This record gives sequence, structure tokens and C-alpha cells, in this order.
Amino acid sequence: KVPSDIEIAQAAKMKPVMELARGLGIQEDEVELYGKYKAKISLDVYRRLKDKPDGKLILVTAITPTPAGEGKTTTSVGLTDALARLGKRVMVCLREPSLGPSFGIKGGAAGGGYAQVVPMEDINLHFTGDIHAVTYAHNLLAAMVDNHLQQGNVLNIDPRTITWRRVIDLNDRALRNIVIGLGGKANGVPRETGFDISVASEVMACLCLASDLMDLKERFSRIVVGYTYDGKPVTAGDLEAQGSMALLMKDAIKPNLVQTLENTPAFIHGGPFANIAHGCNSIIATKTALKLADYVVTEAGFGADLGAEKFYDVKCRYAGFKPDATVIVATVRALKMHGGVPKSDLATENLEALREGFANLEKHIENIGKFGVPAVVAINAFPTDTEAELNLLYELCAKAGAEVALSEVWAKGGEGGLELARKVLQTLESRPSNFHVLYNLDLSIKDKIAKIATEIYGADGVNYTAEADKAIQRYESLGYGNLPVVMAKTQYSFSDDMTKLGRPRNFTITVREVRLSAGAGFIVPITGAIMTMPGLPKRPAACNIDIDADGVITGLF
Amino acid sequence: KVPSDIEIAQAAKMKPVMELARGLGIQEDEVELYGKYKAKISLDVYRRLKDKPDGKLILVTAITPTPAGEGKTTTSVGLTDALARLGKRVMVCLREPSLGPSFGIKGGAAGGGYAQVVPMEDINLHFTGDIHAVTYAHNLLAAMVDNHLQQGNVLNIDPRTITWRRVIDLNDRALRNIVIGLGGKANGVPRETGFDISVASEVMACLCLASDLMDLKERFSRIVVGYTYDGKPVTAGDLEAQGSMALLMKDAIKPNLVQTLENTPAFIHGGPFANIAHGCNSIIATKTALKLADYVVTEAGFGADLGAEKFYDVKCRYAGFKPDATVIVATVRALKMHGGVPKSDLATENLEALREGFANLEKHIENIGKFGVPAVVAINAFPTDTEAELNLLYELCAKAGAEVALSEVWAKGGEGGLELARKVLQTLESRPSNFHVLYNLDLSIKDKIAKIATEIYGADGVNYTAEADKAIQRYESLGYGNLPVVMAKTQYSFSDDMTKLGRPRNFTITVREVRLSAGAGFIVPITGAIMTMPGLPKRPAACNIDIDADGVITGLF
Amino acid sequence: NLLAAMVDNHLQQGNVLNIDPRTITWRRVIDLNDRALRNIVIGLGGKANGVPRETGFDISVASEVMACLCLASDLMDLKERFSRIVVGYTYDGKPVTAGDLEAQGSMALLMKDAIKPNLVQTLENTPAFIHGGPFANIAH
Ligand SMILES: Nc1ncnc2c1ncn2[C@@H]1O[C@H](COP(=O)(O)OP(=O)(O)O)[C@@H](O)[C@H]1O
Ligand SMILES: Nc1ncnc2c1ncn2[C@@H]1O[C@H](COP(=O)(O)OP(=O)(O)O)[C@@H](O)[C@H]1O
Repeated sequence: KVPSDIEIAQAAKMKPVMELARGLGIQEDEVELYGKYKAKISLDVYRRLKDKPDGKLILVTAITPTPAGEGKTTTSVGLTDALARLGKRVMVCLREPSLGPSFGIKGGAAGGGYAQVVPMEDINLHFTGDIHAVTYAHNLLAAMVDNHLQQGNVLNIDPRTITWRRVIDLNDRALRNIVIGLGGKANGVPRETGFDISVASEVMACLCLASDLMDLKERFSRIVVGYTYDGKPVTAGDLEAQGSMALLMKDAIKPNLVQTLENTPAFIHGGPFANIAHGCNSIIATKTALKLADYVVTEAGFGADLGAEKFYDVKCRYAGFKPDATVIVATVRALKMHGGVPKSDLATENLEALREGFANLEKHIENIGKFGVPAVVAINAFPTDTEAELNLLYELCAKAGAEVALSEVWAKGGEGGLELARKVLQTLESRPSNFHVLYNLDLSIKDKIAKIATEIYGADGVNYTAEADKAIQRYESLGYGNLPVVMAKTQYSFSDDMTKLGRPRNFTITVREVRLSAGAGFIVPITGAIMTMPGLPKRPAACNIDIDADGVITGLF
Repeated sequence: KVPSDIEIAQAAKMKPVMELARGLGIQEDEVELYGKYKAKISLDVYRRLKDKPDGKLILVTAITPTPAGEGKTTTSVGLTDALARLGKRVMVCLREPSLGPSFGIKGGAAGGGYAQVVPMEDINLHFTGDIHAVTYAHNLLAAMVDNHLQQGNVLNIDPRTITWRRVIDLNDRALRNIVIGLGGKANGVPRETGFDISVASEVMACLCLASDLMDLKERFSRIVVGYTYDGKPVTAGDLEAQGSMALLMKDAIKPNLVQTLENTPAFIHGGPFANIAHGCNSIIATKTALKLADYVVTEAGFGADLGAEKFYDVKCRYAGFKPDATVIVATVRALKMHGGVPKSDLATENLEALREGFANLEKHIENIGKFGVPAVVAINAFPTDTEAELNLLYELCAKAGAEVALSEVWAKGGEGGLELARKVLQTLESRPSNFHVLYNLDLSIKDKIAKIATEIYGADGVNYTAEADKAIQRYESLGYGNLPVVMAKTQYSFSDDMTKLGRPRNFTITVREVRLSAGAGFIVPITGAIMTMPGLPKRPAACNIDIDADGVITGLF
Repeated sequence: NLLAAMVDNHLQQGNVLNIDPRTITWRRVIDLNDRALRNIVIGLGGKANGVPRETGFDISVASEVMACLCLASDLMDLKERFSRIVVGYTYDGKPVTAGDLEAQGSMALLMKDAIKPNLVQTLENTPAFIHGGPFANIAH
């Protein structure tokens, strides 16, 4: 018997975040509660502590994802709980989930098992209203664009080249492509546009790479909404919108102090797209936790090929962060799959598969290697992984020359994470990390993409469509050449072939389109149509969700 | 002499709401803070005081609106504050403003001068996120309708008969008329629709008319979104959205405790339109106040002919309230506009036009009479009124059997309302009310409409277009005939012609359209052209809005 | 376009054949160079006005009707080909042809003079037929 995630977080025992705020030496006029159990820590905290030295930066990443599931949050949070069970002054920084999944597929634990962050309900509903403000700032900008068209279009924008869309945090496919502006001289200018899920907002992206508020304000100002008739780009700043957008963000820029079932301080702040964007919680939440703990467990989206890579290449580069360790997660199950084992064959023990599957992990370790960062494999263990496999895998990481550990934080709490914690410590004490950015700003865009594609995915090279080259020609020329590179591609493989599992070689990566996030300050190579607006299943969670007289919720998890 | 509104909202010391909370007999386990100066109060409070007697209910209303501004919210707060001075246990209930105005037309205070509920900024912006919840629940329903189409359209909704629009709390004209569902079979069902500003949402109206959560859930279920190809209604019940929507409103349902400049406790909750909806703050807020205090002041959008009338015929009806008194706000200024005087020369004394305009106010007093509620006029003092004009206003007011007070609450705060406060108290001590609604629900839709039109508006009779006659017959045959009537008409005339100021005679009203709010529980006849989505001006306030590092806001107020 | 008109009417009249409007391959045609018509949304205005859907126009000579005119052996053959024309698919993916909407006789009738070749001549009075005019890329 293990009870369900929800029953767990429910029977759990939360501590007023005000005391946790206290225990980290957050002043009480810097806390801003939302009930006894969530709060916004003013930015003033960091800026009074900007010199006190940063704790030690630990990134949790993982192997390329699989239907089997890796448990990268579970084990990013469990490690956190072990490090507190060892009297380390440690936090965990995490991403806020979109609201949308809650009502479609289902709501999920900020982690899972005995490695959750709480309160789980609030995290999955409106929480502190973070995403409501993004949405509202994005759409106020769009509002202002369409209105600017209505008022005579002084800036001579071609309505048909407007890249600025709209957001809503519901999986609504009906809004993917729409026409707005209908009904005459009074109601605007008809045009084609659409809606993406709000977490994919560039505004969401900025939230997460803004340094202070005035950085968010100015990033806003840089955003490309669309181009004039002569091809000249127009910005949020041209529309003199950056003010009001910043204003709508005033409270959302502040990170949200929650906690674990084991009362370790957690930040939850930001939650951007991991493909068309960098995949991390905000910089604010990390740079703050850094001045507040001696250890900061944090994480990034997908496998290490995308999350970690960008974590280093965009976030760390921006923030001046110098990560220290990095855990890479894995299962004998997720690895059996990378050895041509269909999801039904995860039942039978399979010593032979686990060997070839390993190729995925080894590749990652090398790639983490490539940053001057001390890896550590962590192994999320599963109820039917017979010990045959475990040691066989255990072997292969050491046989591949990097540290390895069993992780039982799912089933056992901070206790199951002690082993791994210790190695992270062994590593933190004895293994310094000369982190370097995998590339240089001044490289041409293609050079940059080559690097990542060649060095990280392990490809023989990159190929570029007619439009893709045309677009890069446009941007280098507009000056947007300096920026980093965010790699819009599948996650389920090192390649773009969503089915090329393991370490496929001989392949090349093909770049179909190239979008700009001037505001976030990056550039997005696309290697496959990107799902920016999911739709609801045949029967949405919504249909089965309910709340009674007592406030009892069913169907949410 | 008197500072600005924003200057005032920052100077005055706010008391931790938890105190105000306790001061009212609200247990700690019933208050959830949103910082120090905001709180949601539990619905458990009303339940634990179900059997205490109600304080006195006092409605603040006004003569016919002009573009000049009228005096209402400011009197509500000002009256409240004077009563607290006079020693009385008093609360004021107010509506939450939409986010929209803040960026286009203008963000003004919840009141003004020294008669303001605060914290200003938070009330005007995201507040405690109620409107966001309303927004998101309404659009989740929308999303669910379209998904229904896409998933085989089992309920057989004719997309084209869909009445459920979408909402956003921005002034976005371009969204009024849209076509969605485009892109292929993968992307939903192409159809026409649009957005309304969030506070026009039936969800908002249900929030404001609900008795608690399970009632709000029920109303939700009764919401009609569209019709089968056969003309049979399809409700949100039918798509099983009520639990989700409810769940999304679980914090939105509790009223928000806040306060005036003088720390008088104050509820802000709900915020509907006064034309397609009843334009009152919530029943939950009002009905709790009546338990926690001996005097509750609340108010209604637009003029007495609209807000007051709907306050009595809808709100009080749903709730079994009985107004003990009612204040009508008049200004010498506007009463002259009603006597012909254009906006440009309102400062010039003109007793004859003032005598003519009084007709407007006279008609309103008569109308409050018809509900059994003793009236008291409040003259909102302006520096350019002459003593002669004021005295003439008191003459007519008494010659019309109404007590009247001058009210300098905008400048002097609670003190400028003592004379009024005392007159109100004199009326309560000596003229106990005989409250009754204007009309019985038995009457047909056309009878109920006639009775309002003739008794209240002073209309001769009422006309219909063929479309209105079809709707009324549809609504009747579908059994919504015994519903209350909410008249969307212009606010600036008793007539349905916005130019016909003063006390128009020999006129007819025309009902062009009839929509239905089955969840809110009423029928909406439309007379003019009704704007359920304002749009941005030439140079929107959002362009002039900034915030710097010090947190200092400019061009927002 | 009569066929087109008949497809949409089919939708409006209760959509008995259960065409998914969105899978409709039968566009409309006009023998003008009109770019603005390539991508359109039709069927708007209310239940009185048809079924909103995406579609567009092709220049008339690209029309399959033109191609059938040019490949037909006579009228009854042109009628048959017509009937076999696929306009779209049921929600189930099964094809719905012009046969299914019973348009082939009408279309045929509309082509009763169109079917005969047109005799004319060269500058030197050598006899000359002009008849048919399809695209050489999507058609022959
Ligand atoms: N060891 C385990 N056994 C069973 N279920 C697990 C285990 N670890 C994680 N899970 C569940 O599966 C999901 C995957 O873990 P999570 O950390 O959320 O994945 P990721 O962060 O890689 O998306 C979690 O929601 C959790 O409930
Ligand atoms: N006596 C007065 N002198 C100056 N300004 C006033 C006075 N009374 C009201 N106002 C202003 O009018 C504005 C809008 O009118 P308000 O007082 O809210 O009345 P209403 O609710 O009828 O619109 C407020 O922001 C307030 O500052």
C-alpha cells in the first residue's frame, strides 16, 4: 500500500510559510501571504543580500524522455529533503504548471510521491495568480496592437505580418487560428491571428529571465509584435506598452514561497515552455534562493539535451550563474525502452535491453561533461526493477566513469534520498566545476546551431530549408545575431525524428523555421511544427471534476 | 486645497484587516489574508450568524447619469464613514471595478477624495483575483462547448446558435466579432463568436446573485450556451461544466474585506454591468454585512431607474432584503444639464434651468416611493454651486416631501457626511420602511416590462420588434416567462433615447432584442445598441503608464 | 460552381450525407486572376446563411470540370465522370461524390453546348478546332 499523491499531500502537515520565511531570515515586511501557506517574497531580499556569497548550485536534469517517465521533479525535490535531513541549509526552485492540464488530462503533483511540493491544490489552480498576470500582460499588448491599427496605424504596420498572438491558459484548439476585427469601420481591422497557451507566452519567458522588475519592463519594450510595410520591425516599446505590462507584473515578478511535505523551503516561480523556450523556473527565484541557502536544488525541462543545455547556455549565461554539480536521472525502465522495448514489455526483467539502452545515458553524461560541470547519475528505482538490472546499470556508469546512486525518494521520502545527497556532497566538496558556456555570443547563428547540433545531439550536421535560411538572413541583418539559441525540436530523441530512440548516429538535424523572441532575448530554431496550444481530450477532466457543500474536491487528480 | 486621489490613498494609515476582521466578530479560522490589507471572509460566517437579526440596509443611488460624473460611490463611502463617526457599527459593500478602464479611458478611485475604499492599487488591478477566476471559468465553458463540437457533437448543438461568448477583462474592440475554429479538421469547428469584457459575463452575474457555492454551482448548470438544430436548449449542465466552473470559483465566492480611509470595514465583491445585468455587488457580501453590522450601506450602478430598480426587483428579491432607507445623489451641476444647460456653462448660476432639471430628481424620488422605501437626497457639494441654487434645491426637495442633506464627503471625508448620516438616521428611527418589489413574477414578460416602463420610466407604452416578439415567445414557451426582468437601456435618459434628458414625457420604449441569463435567473430586454465590450481610445492610458525601480507608479491615476 | 452551391446547400439542409465541411476538396472557380479569392471563409451570417467553412477559388481552367470536358468521349461520358467527382468526405473519411448529391445531370445539361468542339481557322483558312483548355501541371 502506497496512497495516491493527493492523499499523501493531504495527510501531510504544512508549516506556516511565514516561519520558513523567518528561518531563512526573510524580514516580515518582505513576506506577502496568500493564506497561511503561500507567499510572495519581495525582490528587496536579493537586493539587500546581493554580495553575501551564493550557495552551491545543483541542477537536476535527466535522460531523453519516454512513455515510461523519468521522475525528474520527484527526484529533484527528494534530494532537497535528504539535504535538509542532513542539516544543510537548502532550497528547491521549481516551475509553476499551466492551469490548462488540470481540466484536460488531469492535475499533477509538484513532484510526486513523498517528494511533493505543497499546497498541491493551489499549485494546480490559480495559485498566486502569476499566470493570470502574464496572460493579461500579453493580451493587453495585443489589445494595444489591434487598437493601434484601428487608430490610423501611424506606425504603418502591415496587419498581416503580426507575429504577436494572444494567450489563454486553457487547452483550447478552437483558438489556434481565428480571424478577428470583423463587423465594420468601428470594430477594427480584420486579420488572421490566434491563441497560444499562456505559459508559452514570450511574457512568460521574460518573467523567467528578467533580473529585476526594470529588466522585465525593458525586455517587454524589445518584443517584436510585427513589421511595417517596408519590413521595419515594430516593438512593444514602439506601442509604448512596456509600462502597463510591467505594472500588471508588479506582484508576479515576486517568487512564491511554498514548501515540501518535509517542510523544506521551496520557491515556485515561472513555468515557461521547454521547447520554444529555455525550460527553467525564473532567475529571480534562483538568484534569491542562492543568497538564502547554501544549496539550491533546481531543474530544467525535458532531457539534458534541451533543458540542461539551455539552463547553462541561456539562463546561467544571463544570470552569471556558475552551476556546480548536476544530477542526471534515469530508470532501468526508461532505459529498457531505449532498447526497443514497447511499453508493455517493461513488465519482464530484461538484462540485455538495459545495456543498449544505456547508450542514452552515457551520451548525456558526456554532454554534461562538456560544460565543465560535475555530473552525478541518480537512479529513480521502480517496484519491479529486479536487482539484476540495478547493479548491471550501477556498473555501467562507473564503467563509464561517473558517480552513481540509488534514489528511493518516491517511496520513502528524504530517507530514500540520503545516498544520492551524499554523492552530491562528495562531489560538491571534492570536485570543482569550471563551468563554461558551450559557445560564444559572437558566433554566427548557424555556427551556434552547428555546435549544439553537432556537440550535444551527436549529429553529422544541420540542414536548412528555403524559409529557414531566408529568416536567419533577415535576423542577422536586423542585428538579432548576437543572441543565444533555443532549440525547438522534439525531446523523445537526440534527433528530430521523434522515434530515433537511444543514441542514433549518422543522422542530421533539419531546421524548418526560425522565430524571434527579442524580448526574452533569444532565437528559436524549429525542427518540427510546435504544439503551442493543446486541446482537450474526448472527455476532459473538467467533466468529472466536482466540489461539494464541504469543499471536498473529486476528479482533480 | 484637497490633494489628489492617489496622494490620499497612500497617506492614510490602513489597519491590518485581521483587526477589522476581529472587530466584527470574525474568527481567525475564517480569514485568509492577501497581504496585511486584504482578506477573504468565510461563507461559514454567514452560516454561523444565520439567526442574528439584520442591520439596517441603506441603498445609495442617483438621479440620471451625465458624462459630468454623479456622486454615488463617494457618498456610499462618505455616508459609511459618518455613521462610524456617529458611533454606529457600519459596513459598506461595493463592487469591484474591472481591470479594463485602468488602461483605456481611466482608472479612478473606489470613491474619491477622502471617501475611498483602499488599498486603491490592488482593488483597481488584480485585487484578490476574483475577476480572473470569473474570466477563466467562463472561457473554460467556452472551451468545453467547442471541444464538444470537435468530439463528434453528441448533443447536436448547431454551432451557429451559440450564445455563450468568451470574455477578457480588457477593452478589446477587435475581439467583438471573430471567427474561430479554423485550420482543418484538427482545429475545431469554424464558427462566428466574440468576446465581452469579463464583468459582463453571466458568470459575474451568477457570482453576484448566488447564495453560496452550491447555489453558484447550480446556476452555472442552468446556463444556456446554445440550441440543438432542433431549437432545444443546451445548458452548461448538459456539458457537465458546473463543478469545474465552481471549483474555479472556490476562492472567488468569498467577499473581500477591506476598508475606507478612516478604517471603516468594507466589503468588495462582485462587479456586474448595470444594463444587461443588475449592477450591484454580491448577495454574499451584502448579506454577511447585515449580520456583522447594524448598518449596511451598499449601492447600485447607473441611475435609480436602473440600478435601484434592479437592486429591489432582482437582488432584494433573490435575497429577501428589505431596504430601510435609500439615498439619491444629486448635484446642482447635473440637474442643470437636465434643464438644458450644456456641459460648457454649468458653472454659471441658472436657477430656472435648475428648477426645470429638478423634474429628473423629482421623478426618481416618486419612484423610490413606489417601493415603499423612505428616500433621502444627498446633494454632492461643488465649489461653483451658488448658495441660491443650493437653497433652491432644498426648497424643491422638501416641497417634494424628501429630506435632503448637503454632502461634502469628497473634501471633508466622514465629517462632510454627518448631516446626511443624521438625516438617514432620523429617517430610520421614524419612517420604518414598507418594502415591496415593483412587480409580481406571475405577470408575463410583456407585463413586467410595461410596469417598469410605465411606473418607473414614465413611458406611455412599450413597442417590440418582430425579433423581440419571437424571443419572448421562445422564452415563454421554454418556461422562462416567470423570470425577473433586467432592462438593458441607456443610462442617460428615462427614455431609451440618450439625448432625452430631464423628465421626458409622451415617449415610447422600443425593445429590439431579448437575451436570457438562465443561470443568473433573469430575462434581458435590450432597448438601444448595447456595448458588452468597450474599446480603447486614440491615445490609451496604457501608453502613458509607467513604473520605476522605486515602485513609483505614474499616469495610472 | 453549381456543384459547389449544391454541396453547401447540402450542409444547410440538414447535412444528410454527413460531409465534414472541413474535408471539402471541391473549391469554386472564376476565370479571372483573383488572388484575394484563393483563401476564403464562407457560410457566415447566422443559421439562415449556410455553414461557415474555409475554401477558395481556382481559375476556371484548373477546374476538374475543364479536365473532364477535355477527356470525355461524349456527353453521357462527361455525365458519368461528373458523377464520380469527389467533393469531400464524411466525418468517417468515406468519400462523397457529385453522384451522391445528384448533380451530374444538371452539370451535364449546363455543358450541352460546351461539349461540341468549335470550328474556326488559321490565317490561310485551314480548318481548325478549338476546344478545351486545362492546366498542364495539375491536369494534362
Ligand atoms: N518511483 C516511482 N514509482 C511510481 N511512480 C513514480 C515514481 N517516480 C515518479 N512517479 C510518478 O510519475 C510521475 C513522473 O515523475 P516526475 O518527477 O513528475 O516526472 P518529470 O518531472 O520527468 O516529468 C510523477 O507525477 C509521479 O507521480
Ligand atoms: N463633490 C465632489 N467634488 C469633486 N469631485 C467629486 C465630487 N463627488 C464625486 N467626485 C468625483 O467623481 C468621480 C466619479 O463619480 P463618483 O463620486 O464615483 O460618483 P458616481 O458613483 O455617481 O459615478 C470620483 O472619482 C470622484 O473623485
